[PDB]
Formats: sequence, C-alpha cells, structure tokens
Amino acid sequence: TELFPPNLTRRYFLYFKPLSQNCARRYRKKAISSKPLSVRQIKGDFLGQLITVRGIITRVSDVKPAVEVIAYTCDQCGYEVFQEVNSRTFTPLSECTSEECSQNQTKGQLFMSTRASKFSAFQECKIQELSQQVPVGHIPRSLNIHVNGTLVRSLSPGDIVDVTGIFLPAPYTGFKALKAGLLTETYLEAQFVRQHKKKFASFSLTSDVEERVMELITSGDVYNRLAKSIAPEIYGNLDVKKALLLLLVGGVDKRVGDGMKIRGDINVCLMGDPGVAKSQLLKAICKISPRGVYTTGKGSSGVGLTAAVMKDPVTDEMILEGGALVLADNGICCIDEFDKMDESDRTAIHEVMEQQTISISKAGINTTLNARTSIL
Amino acid sequence: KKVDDVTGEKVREAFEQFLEDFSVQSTDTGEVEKVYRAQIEFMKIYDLNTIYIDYQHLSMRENGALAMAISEQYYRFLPFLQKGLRRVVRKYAPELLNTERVFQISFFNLPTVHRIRDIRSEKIGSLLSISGTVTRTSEVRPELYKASFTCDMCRAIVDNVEQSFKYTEPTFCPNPSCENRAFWTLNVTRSRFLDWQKVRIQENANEIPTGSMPRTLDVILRGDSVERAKPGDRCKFTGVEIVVPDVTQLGLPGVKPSSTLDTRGISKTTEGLRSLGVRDLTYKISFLACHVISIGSNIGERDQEVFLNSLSSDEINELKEMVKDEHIYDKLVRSIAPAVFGHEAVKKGILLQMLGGVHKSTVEGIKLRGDINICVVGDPSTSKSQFLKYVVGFAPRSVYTSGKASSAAGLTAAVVRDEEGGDYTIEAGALMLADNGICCIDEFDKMDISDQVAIHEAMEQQTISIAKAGIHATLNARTSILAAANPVGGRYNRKLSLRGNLNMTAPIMSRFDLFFVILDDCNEKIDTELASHIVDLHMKRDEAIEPPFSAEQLRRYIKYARTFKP
Amino acid sequence: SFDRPEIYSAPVLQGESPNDDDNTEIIKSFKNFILEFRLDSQFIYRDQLRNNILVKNYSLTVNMEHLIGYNEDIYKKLSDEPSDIIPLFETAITQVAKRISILSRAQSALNSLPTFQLILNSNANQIPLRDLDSEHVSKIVRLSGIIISTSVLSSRATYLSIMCRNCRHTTSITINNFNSITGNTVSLPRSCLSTIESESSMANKKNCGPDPYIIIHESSKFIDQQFLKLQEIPELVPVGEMPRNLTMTCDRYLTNKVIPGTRVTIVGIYSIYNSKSGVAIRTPYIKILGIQSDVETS
Amino acid sequence: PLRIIWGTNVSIQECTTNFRNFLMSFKYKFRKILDEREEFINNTTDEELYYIKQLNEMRELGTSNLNLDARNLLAYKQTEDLYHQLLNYPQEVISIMDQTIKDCMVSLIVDNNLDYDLDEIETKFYKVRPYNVGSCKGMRELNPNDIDKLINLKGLVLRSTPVIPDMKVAFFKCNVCDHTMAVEIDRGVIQEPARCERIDCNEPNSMSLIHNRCSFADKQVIKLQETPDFVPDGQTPHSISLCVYDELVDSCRAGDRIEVTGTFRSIPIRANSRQRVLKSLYKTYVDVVHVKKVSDKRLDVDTSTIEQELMQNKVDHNEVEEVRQITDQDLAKIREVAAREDLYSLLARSIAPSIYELEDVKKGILLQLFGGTNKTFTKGGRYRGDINILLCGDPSTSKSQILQYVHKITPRGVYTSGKGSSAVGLTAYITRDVDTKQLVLESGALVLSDGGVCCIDEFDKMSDSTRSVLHEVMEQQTISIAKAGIITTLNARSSILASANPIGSRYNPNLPVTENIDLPPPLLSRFDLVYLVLDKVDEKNDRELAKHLTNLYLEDKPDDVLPVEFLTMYISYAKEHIHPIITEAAKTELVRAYVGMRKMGDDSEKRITATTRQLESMIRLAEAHAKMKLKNVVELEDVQEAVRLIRSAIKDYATDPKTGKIDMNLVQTG
Ligand SMILES: Nc1ncnc2c1ncn2[C@@H]1O[C@H](COP(=O)(O)OP(=O)(O)OP(O)(O)=S)[C@@H](O)[C@H]1O
Ligand SMILES: Nc1ncnc2c1ncn2[C@@H]1O[C@H](COP(=O)(O)OP(=O)(O)OP(O)(O)=S)[C@@H](O)[C@H]1O
Ligand SMILES: Nc1ncnc2c1ncn2[C@@H]1O[C@H](COP(=O)(O)OP(=O)(O)OP(O)(O)=S)[C@@H](O)[C@H]1O
Ligand SMILES: [Mg+2]
Ligand SMILES: [Mg+2]
Ligand SMILES: [Mg+2]
Ligand SMILES: [Zn+2]
Ligand SMILES: [Zn+2]
Ligand SMILES: [Zn+2]
Ligand SMILES: [Zn+2]
Repeated sequence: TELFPPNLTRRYFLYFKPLSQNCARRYRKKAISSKPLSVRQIKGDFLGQLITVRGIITRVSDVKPAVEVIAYTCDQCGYEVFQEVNSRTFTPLSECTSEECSQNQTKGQLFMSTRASKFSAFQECKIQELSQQVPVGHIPRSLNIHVNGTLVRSLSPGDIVDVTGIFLPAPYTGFKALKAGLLTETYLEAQFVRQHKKKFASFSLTSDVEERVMELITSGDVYNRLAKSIAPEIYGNLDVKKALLLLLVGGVDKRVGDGMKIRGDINVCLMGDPGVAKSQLLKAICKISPRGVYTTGKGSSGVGLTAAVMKDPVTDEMILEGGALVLADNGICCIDEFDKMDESDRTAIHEVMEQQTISISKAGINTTLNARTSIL
Repeated sequence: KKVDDVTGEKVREAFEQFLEDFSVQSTDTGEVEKVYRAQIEFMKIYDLNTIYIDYQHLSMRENGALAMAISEQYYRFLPFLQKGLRRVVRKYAPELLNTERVFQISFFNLPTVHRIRDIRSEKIGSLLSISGTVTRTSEVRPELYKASFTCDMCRAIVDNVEQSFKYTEPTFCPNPSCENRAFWTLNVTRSRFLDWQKVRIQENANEIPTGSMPRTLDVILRGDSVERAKPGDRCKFTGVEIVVPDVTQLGLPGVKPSSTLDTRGISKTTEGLRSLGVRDLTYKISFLACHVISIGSNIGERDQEVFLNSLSSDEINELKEMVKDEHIYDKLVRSIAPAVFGHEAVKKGILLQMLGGVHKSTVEGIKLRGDINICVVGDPSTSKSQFLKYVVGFAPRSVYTSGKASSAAGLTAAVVRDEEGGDYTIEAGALMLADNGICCIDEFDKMDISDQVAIHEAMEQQTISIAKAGIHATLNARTSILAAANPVGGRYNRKLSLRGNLNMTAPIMSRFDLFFVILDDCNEKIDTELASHIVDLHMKRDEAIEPPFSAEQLRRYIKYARTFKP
Repeated sequence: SFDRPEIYSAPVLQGESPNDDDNTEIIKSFKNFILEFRLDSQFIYRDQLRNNILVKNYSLTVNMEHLIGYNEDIYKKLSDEPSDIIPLFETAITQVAKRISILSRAQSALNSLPTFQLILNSNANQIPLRDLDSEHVSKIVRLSGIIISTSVLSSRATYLSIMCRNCRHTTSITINNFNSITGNTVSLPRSCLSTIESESSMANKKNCGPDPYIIIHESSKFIDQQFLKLQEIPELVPVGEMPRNLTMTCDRYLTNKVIPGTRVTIVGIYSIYNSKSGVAIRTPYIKILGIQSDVETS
Repeated sequence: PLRIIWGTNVSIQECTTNFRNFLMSFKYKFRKILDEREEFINNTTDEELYYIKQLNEMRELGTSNLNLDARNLLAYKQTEDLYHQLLNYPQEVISIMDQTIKDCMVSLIVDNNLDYDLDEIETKFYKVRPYNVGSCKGMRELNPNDIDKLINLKGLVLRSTPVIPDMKVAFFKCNVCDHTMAVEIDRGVIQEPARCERIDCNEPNSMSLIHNRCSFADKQVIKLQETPDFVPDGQTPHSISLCVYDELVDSCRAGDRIEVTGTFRSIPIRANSRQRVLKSLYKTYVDVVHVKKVSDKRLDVDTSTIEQELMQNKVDHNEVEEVRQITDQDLAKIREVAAREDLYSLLARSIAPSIYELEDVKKGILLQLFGGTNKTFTKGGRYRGDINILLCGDPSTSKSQILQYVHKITPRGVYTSGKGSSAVGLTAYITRDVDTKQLVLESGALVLSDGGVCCIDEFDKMSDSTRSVLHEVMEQQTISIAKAGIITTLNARSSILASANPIGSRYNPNLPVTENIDLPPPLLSRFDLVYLVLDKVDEKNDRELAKHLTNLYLEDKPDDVLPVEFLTMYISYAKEHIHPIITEAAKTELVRAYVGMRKMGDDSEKRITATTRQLESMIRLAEAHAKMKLKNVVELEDVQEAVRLIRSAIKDYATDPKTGKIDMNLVQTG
C-alpha cells in the first residue's frame, strides 16, 4: 500500500533543551552545549552541533509560511502527490507522478492545495555579539537564526538572549567569481530561547516565585530596601533611587469609555552639576529594566529615535524599522545629556511623554506608531 | 472551408443598408438627403481615409438593436463593418478602393461619457467614450499592419498577412516547396504599416475622488486621428476598450491565470533519449480610440480670416455689434472677474495680459518679448488669488500653480523613467501646458531659489533646455506669468521699497511689466459695500454676478482681437 | 548541504471513471484472469505460477484460447497490438508473483523478483510461411516449419548500473524489452542526468561531455538471447526455387528449448528491422513468444 | 451514512438544512439573549423574522447580496457548530449558504404564491457576505495554520491599484477554418487546445487566443494600513495588500477607516519573470469578502463629497453603505431632542465628558463638526463650509485630548504633529511598490483628510516652509501640485484643527496677543476661530477640576450627556439633510458686525486686525449654528451667536483695544 507518511501525520514540533551547567557540574560532565559562545567563537568545526550562542537580537523578520511539503491533487486518479521542499526556492510539479497515472498513457494534471500542504511559521533573526564579548578594537559580528514552528515571536530586537540551536550550513549566497570551493553560509536553527531579562508581561504567579516574593515581603521594609539596592555603588541619593524605583514600577494607565486615555508611566528628569553620578544611575536603570534603551543627546538623531522605512529581503517587503523610542516600548528609555538635544528630538520626546505615540507624516509613510516609553 | 458568423453577416448587411438608406430632413429647405452617401462622395474628391458616423443616426435605425449590437461587441463586429463599408464604396465610388486603402470608421457623440475610474472589465472589446486630460504624447510611429514574410526553405515571399496586436507569423505556407511552418523572415521594405501614437491621459480635476490620486491611461490613436491630441487639454476619446499584455503583475497578490497546453489526444511512447510550453496570462486595460474631439480646457489659427469663417452669421453679428460699441473698453474691464469688487487697475492688467502684445524678431537675431507678466503684491485677504482662479477658469491654455507645491522639473519640463527601462521620456511642465497662455502662480515668495532660477531662465530665454540623462532638447515656453506674492512679514511695509518687501530675485523683478500693490485701508463705506457684496454673493449664488459680457462672448472677443497686429 | 526532496503519493478520492483502454484497468483485468480462471475445477494459472516460483522459474505459460473463454476484448487488444499489451500482462504476472513469493518464504520455513516472462501458446489456425503479408506486421502470428540453426547465447542487459566519467553521478537503467533486433531501442543517455535532476541544493558552466556514463558490470544484471532460423518444410516447396526462411529472436526461458532440425510451430510477433534493394525496404523477423514442439527426438 | 468533504468536517446536507432552519427561524431576541441584553428586548422589532424579512426586501429591491452576522449564527442553537465551520472553511460553507439563499428565494415565492417570476430568481446569482467573524487580531499575530480562514481587519486605506482584468473565460480561434470556442478557467489554469475541435479541420497548433474576444473579471489590490486593537511590545504598523473582486472594486477610497472581513490567503511568488521557479517563502494577503465603512462610534463621511461615487455605486450594484440607515423611531428622537431649549449646551457638553469645562472650546469644536453648508456655483466656482480652529494656550489645558476626540470621532481625518511632518508628506509623494516595482503616487496627510478634519498638534513647532503648504487648503480647500510626476489640482476639503503654545511655552500678559500667538497674518487670517485657552488659578475652579479629574480613578472602568452613537447620528443627519441659507435679517447683522469690528480695529502689529476672512468665518459659523438646530434658514440669532463665539474665543472682552494686553485677575473668569 501507499500510506500517508508519519511526517504528514505529525501535529507537534520537537525541540532540544540544552543541559544546564549545574547538572553537568553535579555529575562530572563537560558539555559544549551548555557553555554560551559568542558569534566570533562559532567556527566551522561547530557545524552540525547543538550549541548555545549569547548575544543581543538586532533584527527579527515577520512570521511567514515556509512550505516544507506541497500537496497537489489529481483529478484523473484521485491521488494526492506530496513534494518535499528543503531549499530557498522550488519548482512546481505539472504532470502527475502517482502510480496510477505513471502506468497509464494519459497523465493527469496536478493542482496545488494550500490547506493540505504543510507549512511552518518561519522567522529569520540577527543576533549580535555583546560589547564585552568583542575583542579590543573590533566590530561586533552577526549570526543568522532560523526560528521555525512554535518558537516564533519569542525573539524581539534589543533582547539579551541565549539561543540554543543546531549550527547548520546553507547554500552559498554571493558573487560567483569570489567563491573558491564548496563555500557554505551558516545559520542556527533555534531550539531553545533563554532570556537574561524576563519580560514583565510574561510574568506568571507560579509556586517558585511565590516563596521568594513572600520572603522579600516578610524581610520587612520592601520600599526602602528596593530603593537602596538599585545602585548600591552610589552613596546617598535615597530619594532619587526611590523615584527611580517608582519609575520602574509606574502607575496605572487609565482608559475612559469615550476612548481617550491617560498614561500611567512616570517621566523623571535628573538635572544637576557634573560628578553626581546621574549617568551611572541611568545605566543602572537600563540594566534593571527588561526593555531599557540608553541614548545620547547627540548620539541619537531624529531618524534614530522615531522610525525609518527599510526593505526586508527575506520577506521582500518595505517595513518601518523603529528607532530608540520604538525599541524601548513598554520600557524605560534613558536619555543622557538631555540639554544637548536638537529641536527635532525635543519635539519627538515632547509628543512621546504625553501622547505615548509618534505621528510621522513624511515622504515615506503617513502613520502613527505606539511608543509607550517611560522617559528618564 | 471557413465557417462564418451568422450574427456578423446580419450586422454587415444591416450596416451596408444603413450606409445607403439613412437620410435626414434638410433644415434650410426640407430635402431628404442621404448623409453617408454624401460623406462617401466627399471622401472620394479629397481622397480621405476616414468616415465619421454619428451614433444617434445608427441608434434610431430599427428599434436600437443594431447600435446595441455594434456597441457591445465592437471588436468582434469591426471587420464586418469594414467589409460592409468596402462593399458600399465599391458599389458607389470605386476610385477610393484602388489607393487597397485602409478605411477607418469613426463613431462619435455617444449618449454617455464615462470616467477613467468607471472603466470595468465587462466593457473590454466594446464601444465606449471616455474623457481625460492629455499629459504625454508620443512620436508618430509605423505599426505593422499587413506584414510580408519569406520562408527560409522556400525563399519565396507571401503578402497581406493580418497582424492582430501582438506580432504573428502565419503557419499556412501556401508554397509546397518545404514542409515546415514556424520559420519565417520579415521584410519591412514591402510590408504595410499604419500611423500609431500613444498619448497618456489623466483624470480630470473634478472627477478625482475624495482621497485618491489620479490614475493614467495609455490611449492609442491610429490613422487620421493621430496628432489631434495635445499635451495639456481635456479631450473626449471615443473608441474600444482593449487589453494589453502586462508583465508587472508578476508579484501582485492573487492567483494569476496561466495557459497550459492540453495533452489528452496526443499519443506518446516511453522510448526515452518532458517539456511543455506554458505562459502566464497577465493583462492591463488600454483604450484604442477611433475619434478624438478636444473639449474646452476651460469650464465652458493666428489669421483672422480662418477664425471668421469658423463663426456663423448670428455670432459674427454679435461680434460686430460688440466691436461697434464706443464704450467697449469699459465693458471689457468691468467684465473681468465679476466676483471681485473694485481693483479696476488689476482687471485692466489682466485683460491686457490676456490680449498680449506682438512678437518681433530683430534682423540681428534677438527676439522681442510680446508676453505681458503681471505680479500682484499686497496685504492678506485682498482677493489676489481670486484673480488667478478667474484667469485659470476662464483663459484657455492656462494652468494654476501653487508656489510651495511646485518644482523645478514640474514648472518647466521633467525627464521621467518608465517601468525601470532604458527609455527616458519628456513630460511637459506647467510652463509648457500654458504655452501662449497664462501661468498662474500663487505664493511666489514661498518658492525657493532654485525654482526661481529655473523659471527666470525660461522667462528670459523663452525656452527650456534639457540636458539630463541621455536627452538633450530645447522646448518652447512662450508663456505670460501671473504671479501673486506676499511681502516679507505678511503685512506690506509701506516704509520700505518694492524690492525690500519682496524676497524674490532681481531677474524675477526685472521681467515683470506691471506690479499691482493692493493695500488694505479701513474706511466705513468701502468696507460696508464690500461686505454687502460678499454676503450678497453668498446669498444669491450666480444671481449676484451680472457682468456686461458673458464668459463665452468675452472669450470670442479675446480670440478675435488676438488676430490683429497693431 | 541538503538532500534530495522526495515525491510520494497516496490515494484519496475516486478520480475520473476508469476506461477499458487504460493500462491500469488492463493490468487489473489480466490479474483477474490469472487469479480467477478455472479449466475444469482447478485454478490452473495460479497453481502454475506458484509451482514456477518454487522451482525458481520466472515465467508463465498461458493458452490463448483461455483468453477467448474469459475476456475477448483483451484478446483482441493483445492480437492487434502485442507490443503494448505483453508488458502489461507481464506486469500483472509479476504483481501476482510478488505477493505470492512474500507469503511463501515466511510460511514454509533479501530476495529480488525480476519481471516475469509471458510465454503464450495456441492451437489456432497456422499461417504458412509463404502466406505472411504486410497486414501481419506487428501482430501475433502462428507459423510452423523446421529449424536450420540456433545461434550462440548473446548477453543482453536487463538491469544495468551506470556512473558518470567525471561527474561521478550514479544511475540505474532497467530494461524490460529485449525483442528488438539490429538497433538500440534503449541505450545509455547522451548527456549526464545530474544537471536536469537538480537533486542537490548546492548544484556544484560544467559539462560532463557527450556519452559520459560507463557501465559498472559487477552490479549489472544480464539475460540470454538466442537467434533462430526457421524454414518452411522441404516437403511442400515448389520445384524450381530455394525455400524461404525467417530470422527469429527469443530470450530468457525460451532459449535452448529446441535443437536445430526439429519441426516446431511458433507463436510470435511479426516485426521489422532495417539492415544497412528498394528505397524503403525492411527485413521481417519474428519475436518468439512461445515454442511448441510437434515431434520430440530421442 | 454521513458524507464529509475531504479535508474538512463540512457536510453539505447538514449545513444546508441547518442554514435553512437558521434563515426561517431566527429572531433578534436570540441575539440579545446571547449578548446578555435582556432588558433591551422589545416587542415589535425582535419578535419578527429577521432574515425572512431581509430576503423579502431583497426581492423587492432586486438586490442579490445578503449581509450575514456570524454572531447571529452563534445566537441560534442549531448553527452553533456552523459558525465554526464558517470560520474554518469559508470556501465551501459560503457556497453552501449561497445555494441555500437561492433555495429560500425560490421557496418564499412558491410557498406564498407571489406574482414574481421564477426565471429572474433562477438566472440571478445570490451570494452572502459574512461579517463580524470575531476579534480583530493582528495579521502579524496570525499563523500558517490560519490560511483559508475568515478574519477581521480594521485599517486605513492608503492607495489602490487600477482595475485589473483577470481572465475567466478564454476565447480560441482557428487560423485556417475560423472555428471559435471558449474554455472556462479551472483553479487559475486554462487548457489551451492543441488541435482544432472540428472533425473537418484537425490541424495541430492552429488555435490562437484572442485577448479581446474573451471575457474578464475585475480585480483590485488595496494597500491597507492596519490599526489593530492590541499592539505587542515594540511593534511598528505595517501595510497589507488585500484583493477585492467583481462588485467590491472601487468601493474603498484612499484615507477611510474600514472593517474588512475576508479569508486569509497565501500564494507562492515567482523568483524571476523568465523562469517558473517559485520562492519557498509564501506571500500572505487577504481575499476580501465584505467591507464595513460605517461605525457607530464616529461620524459618517460627507455625502456632498462622494455624490458621483454614490451614483457609481448605484450603477455597479456593489451594495456597500457609506452612511448609516436612519429608522423612523430614532429620527423621531432626533426631532424630539432638536426641540430642547438647551440643545446647544447639551450638544457641547456631550462632546468630551472626560474633559472638564472648556464650554466655548467645545461649542467651537461642535460647530466645526457640523460645518457650514457647501455652495457650488453653476458657473463653476465652489464654496466649502469648512471651519478651521486654532487652539493656542497654556500647557495642560486638555487641548491635545480635544484633538484626540476629534480624530476618533471624524470619518476620515488624519492626526499629525509639527516638526514630524513635511510638505511632501502633507501633499503627495511617489513611492516604489513592493509587488510591481513601479513608481506609484501616494497621498499626503491633507489629501487623506479630505472630507474630514485634519488635526495638527504642536502647530508652533512646524517650520514656516511646511506651514506654507496649508494656505491653499485653508483658503480654497484644494492642493495644486505641479511636480515631475503630478501636475493637477486635488480636492482637500479638510477642516484644520491646530494646537499651539506661546513663544515662552506659557502665555505672558505683558506681551500682546499677536506676539504670544506668533503666527504670520496670512496664516492667522485663515483660522475661523482662535481660542486662547488660559490657566487662571482659582479656588473653586481648581477644586472642581481636581474633583472631576480624581473621580475617574475611583473605579477601574469609567449633568446629562448624549451617548456617542446618538450624537454621531444626529450630527450626520444634520449635515446630510440641512442646508441653511442666509436671509436679509442675517445679512444686516453680518454687515453691521463686520463693519463694527473694522472700525474698532482703527485704534493703534500688537493687535489682531479684522479681516474679510473673519466675515466669511462669521457666515460659516452662523450657517453651522443654523444647521445644528435643524433650521433651513440662518436667522439673526445664529449670526449673533457666531459673533459672540468669535469674540469669546479670542477673549476680546478681556483684551484692551489700545495696548492689546490681557489682564488675568480683573476681567477673566475661571
Ligand atoms: N554619590 C556618588 N556615589 C558614588 N559615586 C559617585 C557619586 N557621585 C559621583 N560619583 C562618581 O563620579 C563619577 C561621575 O561620573 P558620571 O556618572 O558621568 O557623573 P555625571 O553626573 O553623569 O556627570 P555628567 O555626565 O557631566 S551630568 C562616576 O565615576 C561616579 O561613579
Ligand atoms: N475685493 C474683494 N472682492 C471680493 N471678494 C473679496 C475681496 N477681498 C477679499 N475677498 C474675499 O475674501 C477672501 C480673500 O481670499 P484670497 O483671495 O485668498 O485673499 P488673498 O488676497 O489671496 O490674500 P492671501 O495671499 O491669500 S493671505 C475670499 O473669500 C474673497 O472672496
Ligand atoms: N481642563 C481639563 N479637563 C480635563 N483634563 C484636563 C484638563 N486640563 C488638563 N487635563 C489633563 O491633564 C493632562 C495634560 O495633557 P494635555 O492637556 O493633553 O496637554 P496639552 O493640553 O496639549 O498641553 P501641552 O501638550 O503642554 S501644549 C491630560 O491628561 C489632560 O486630560
Ligand atoms: Mg552624563
Ligand atoms: Mg491668496
Ligand atoms: Mg499637547
Ligand atoms: Zn494522477
Ligand atoms: Zn515554406
Ligand atoms: Zn556527470
Ligand atoms: Zn480548425
């Protein structure tokens, strides 16, 4: 008989969680999967292995249906002909290849059935080498991550992350004259994602967090203890750290039935003489917050704060790549040297701190984008 | 043997009966004369190629079935109409057919004129009448009508091969020397051609919807209708909605239709040693016009004799009695811009700008400018833009431009690339659509320096020079300029000079013949009369406007007066 | 560095209504004839096929009058166009034998089954050798005579494995038609098949050259083929003429069945080959489908 | 037993029977029971048969489109599964519904023995348009398992391609015997004949396609900017190409907010034009089934703007509604509320209940929403009753919230900011398409705002060059572009509602009004109303504002004010059906007031001088006030109210005529 293969009857996606360093330490095991590598240290001898890369996510593609096997139907014989696909491009079948049509003189014609074929949710992500992983005087490098199945939308730009996946080769993309032999491009088929800073929206009241929260409550004076522990290096500034902790927590956003909204995010300014460690406090707040963006008054321009239109080649479409205020959405955006900003950036912050949106009407796009930053 | 279409034969018989039987009652006498037999008689004397058929003349025959049959299926029934006309000409005037000539049937005066956006796919291959503003025109080119082909193996030529749009080669090969059909060679020396022009039209300004941009259409003129369309005027094209292959629809969403070869009755063997020819069917809507009429660019030929033969007896009598008036100048001045109260000097300047002066060329070679340029400067809300709106809505070959929304390529001429190809085309700018007209520019002060340089080059030289890309050209820009500008700081500073109030450059200032400075002074009776005039206008719509001359007779007088050379 | 994408099918719907001229329906009717035929009270053909499989004889002997008894339509199709119907009957025999052989060695306690040979005999009207005309061409005829000579057994290739000279692309060719003479109906491909297949994602201008494949002989399979020369009997020959004869080709289990000099009636396809006397003239020959010995020498 | 279509769980017989029982047995009381509205159930409306009446009125009007609510399928008990089968399998289930609708059309006239002929019912093709299929999840939150599923998208239309003819029937003619035959399309593939069909002529490759004899269908691609209800962290809005077919072509114009329901598709895209090699990554789009252009939360579009579009919709039989239907009872309630003595204060108070006080500002916003009537000339001129408002004032005077409410309440407005907008981005621009790689024209903010209100926040921060574009929009309600690609005049009838701050970011009474506003006289003359909103510190005013603004936080979800739906339908009815005219008594008051302020402006720039545009603003405001009270004439009281509003917006009663200063403590009342 000709049966449907198991690949066409699977409803699940299988992923390999890497073994932790602690369990390897318990039982005298030395695992290369547990040790996080930078994108510079992942060489050609790591291909085919399950490895963990540590870095910051810079660009995430849109989720798209990548076909793995295409289903065709034949009216002549009634068979469903399935053609596997494992390349970036494919050619379709025209004449039926089932046994009944192959034996017969008259070949049937195949028509694609999108519902009967098998797709995967596909994303391409760029992971960048961290600042402490780059050697002296070098430019950080990037690595491609292929996210398939149910792991999609688990990676967002600006996230410090450990991505564990299979280091696999790809067909060569580039100039034909510059290739030497069987050159292959590399990508990391992601299997597991570990967040260094867990998102506030992903918080769940499990059994493990409950005992720790209760211990911190019963330790006594949670407000002062949390305030003093934001930057233990910085002496004094108790009220400053208290308002930074309130900045991190934030108030309650208000939605009124007529449609208008009142923001719940606090905005804090720190103005003072040099040598009072306000930049250190800004860096500390960026480290504490899961979505923290640190900017310079002249380092970030107008296009680097709001948005810019750019072409995505993997999805082959023009998309609006956001700036620092977009990157710090639902998070604290820290602007050091606020007095040195130009009038366009001042205007952008002037709209953001009250409206929590950016309205861009330029030659590229006429749009309004959500930027819910709490601004320090 | 070939199979014939019975409906096509009935349509041909009805058409050849219509051509020889239709007649109307004469207006002056009452005689019953056959207009289309007289049309063929007129074509015979002057060796014309086209015949103009009125649509209501075709519609009143029978109960209207023939007109509906021709209109719904014009592409199918067109060769039957052609051979019926050929038979009628053969029966009446056999001398036409010798020069075999190409006959063009032009239909006009359809009951309904459709927009560009009302064009739908159910009307493809049907008779239609659309309207639009011509923005680009193409060079007159030959189109392969009756090709001549030599077979490679025969080395013997065949003639009179019909070409239906895309290039075709016959597979009949009536010479029995070879046994192959696909291979042929084209000889353009003895092949037959037709005139071909592709003019691009755009939606009219009032026909554009609430938020959409105008959409263009490439309408194609053939035969005698070529070069009857001019860039910058509103035209009514009557023809057939045709369909053209399009390649740009490859990446568009939706299932694009394709054409696969049917293999069911083909015997095959598995001997060995599986490729098939399949093509995509992607298309766009175009128009093939047989009749072109140019309606007025307004809301409603230099010699005087050729203009006076155009007018009839009553209109020329009206012209003579209007000229005979001793107070004609005052009537002309008060008839210009009746919505504006006061400002008689500006109305005089606008009237003289419309009339203009003569163009003189000196023996040494320099040309003296006959165009009059007017600039209006003054306080806000002094009806400066009302004059320019009146001029663009009244004067023919006039364009209205905003200073800030304009561009250097938009004001004079632009070199544009189409479909990412190697070909570059010239699109006429605002100074070319207003050639021998008035270009109206509000907010001339808001125009930047580069566009001011680009416009005074065309003011001084009366030409536009193009050297961009691989295109070099010199285009005509003989255009009077009506500019409205605000002073620096908004208010007109009385203490400064004219040059101090205006930021525009000295070459701009030196070429304006008249500067009209309008000042806003608060006096009781002037403000009372102006307020009464404005509220009366708002109350009474058109009844508050009572000019001595209507717009049409004023335009007739302007056209009559422009022929004279003082 | 990815692998071949695979293509597979599975029956889902009924499809279009089957036709009698379709190859699958002809194979199904032939399988029904093999399984369901009864001579007097026994299923002779399935028992014959079973006993052939135990003795490792990959052939079936079918009387042609049994097809008259069962289904006349397939008989007329087989008589009119034997070259198109005999492979279908062989496919039916080997399809039955595949499921017979699997049920046997797992019950009476790898193996590859070749395509079975159709040997078919008949007792119908016997066309004389001088009555063969052009309307018998590419048709099954029954004709008798005496054999002059049987040639040596030549080795034809049934399954042959080939490899490209420099491209090193492996390919396998299976041949199921050995009845041709003086001409290669099936030969090695003129060009390498690695490019058109596009089996690898890399696809490493490269040309392997004209005729780049070589036959790897230790992984190829061969069968035997014999040439026979059949004359009309010398007793019935006009006086003043040399007797006429025909060339015949037999293969597989039809070889080495008859000695020269024996008198045989032979069922076979009257067919055509070109030898390089008339602008378009073809030498006729007989594709032997079965040999019947009238008398057996001692 | 029970027959099931392969790949689905849809049985044709069961679905037809269930949909037939739904059609002949549905009442809206079931919908109200589902929606937990028991005390909103009435007698004469819910108890009648809903869909039987709808098919009866479809037969009477001759239409062939049925708008089906899927929540109604959830309301009925037998079709509770069918709703899911509608969401999961729209292709089969919608065709089943169309067949059932045709059967019910036949049954309603054979059972009741009407005089309507059966042949017109038989030749007509009836199709259903399901809508309200569920929550508006974003398309970036969709998955490849959601292909061929009904989805809702609320969005803004940016542009649309011209009408594309897609092939449905192909016409083939023989070259030698002129034998013509037509073949239907099969799933996008046309089988061109290899040999001639006749027995007399059988020449191979003799059939040629005639592109003009064959029939086509309409197909349009619309670029929609999606505005989902929920936006994830750090997500930037994108655009979706969605395909409309047949009657729905040219039903959506650029710049309107629409609710598109349709099936979620995905097709492969060829890598090269010359090759047939397809890309593995599929391209997703939306095959549109039904479009909703009306919302109860906002106003309808202006009917004077889309008159030719409405006639074209009548010709094309698309049967999409641009304005909401007004019954007899709610029109009676409109006529009842128009007889209220406090109608002006009630309507102004009901604008922004969350915004405290600002009574005159709300009155001006209300008059701008109503607008003056549009007078077009028979000669060719045009007067547009668009009211323009500037809101200059102190920080935190709830003006940006007023812009937000106006942006939400208008049909097709666009909210924009100063220094974040450019001249090209406000008028029009040329972009590169991602599908065709062609240069297409796309609209700016002012063109997209036509027929609505363009809200500009932080108007002072805009550049002088960018503000110089606005002059023609404020004056003539057009934009006359002469660029390389565009040389035409585009209608932009958008009321400008701007917000601004003084030079020092706070009003300084020492400096005059003109220097505090800091706008050029050409730009400031074009604003019909200029509202100087001031922050005067008081005991009772601060107490009341604090109590109002703190009472919102009493509960999680927050006199008498009208509901937003009734306010929208009242304003829409008044705009559509009332066109007031000016009488001689109104003319006398208009002229007298204009001449009076021209004379008052003679005193010694530092002060706002009177302008002819102020007289036109008087006329427009009086006409809007007369339109509010459903009067077809403009009387003296409306003109007096317009003059009072103009004086009170600029605080002319507090301003000194000579010095131009404003005193806070003396004349101003908080
Ligand atoms: N109270 C403090 N406790 C600890 N370290 C401090 C304190 N005040 C200043 N410093 C140190 O002084 C240095 C000042 O660095 P910054 O953080 O850049 O100060 P600053 O306020 O940002 O100066 P700017 O950039 O001109 S505003 C850092 O090394 C701080 O760690
Ligand atoms: N003398 C006048 N006669 C008739 N209408 C007038 C007169 N002066 C002003 N108006 C009206 O007042 C308005 C003035 O509009 P505009 O013509 O745009 O003013 P303007 O003179 O162009 O000043 P700018 O440059 O636009 S600020 C229009 O509605 C005119 O109809
Ligand atoms: N009178 C008021 N009624 C209601 N809410 C008010 C009032 N005054 C201020 N608010 C609120 O106070 C906050 C101030 O924000 P906005 O008033 O919107 O800012 P703004 O009025 O545009 O002034 P800017 O932005 O500094 S120019 C908002 O949450 C308002 O809702
Ligand atoms: Mg610092
Ligand atoms: Mg003006
Ligand atoms: Mg604000
Ligand atoms: Zn098949
Ligand atoms: Zn030839
Ligand atoms: Zn090779
Ligand atoms: Zn034919």
